[PDB]
Amino acid sequence: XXNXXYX
Amino acid sequence: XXNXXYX
Ligand SMILES: *[C@@H]1O[C@H](CO)[C@@H](O)[C@H](O)[C@H]1O[C@@H]1O[C@@H](C)[C@H](O)[C@@H](O)[C@H]1O
Ligand SMILES: *[C@@H]1O[C@H](CO)[C@@H](O)[C@H](O)[C@H]1O[C@@H]1O[C@@H](C)[C@H](O)[C@@H](O)[C@H]1O
Ligand SMILES: *[C@H]1C[C@](C)(N)[C@@H](O)[C@H](C)O1
Ligand SMILES: *[C@H]1C[C@](C)(N)[C@@H](O)[C@H](C)O1
Repeated sequence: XXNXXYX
Repeated sequence: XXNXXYX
């Protein structure tokens, strides 16, 4: 909820 | 590249 990724 | 972030 306000960070990025991709997981 | 090919990863994401944000730093
Ligand atoms: C992710 O955030 C970046 C930087 O602000 C933005 O340029 C991208 O368009 C954004 O990606 C989209 O939204 C995310 C949630 C989806 O997983 C991705 O596939 C893309 O639609
Ligand atoms: C990824 O994030 C950068 C940096 O902020 C932004 O300038 C790019 O436009 C962003 O890439 C897009 O969104 C991702 C999720 C897609 O895989 C990529 O093809 C591109 O559309
Ligand atoms: C985001 C990019 C990635 C780490 N290369 C991919 O494996 C993941 C599913 O999406
Ligand atoms: C990506 C999002 C973030 C972690 N909130 C921000 O601090 C960074 C500069 O960009």
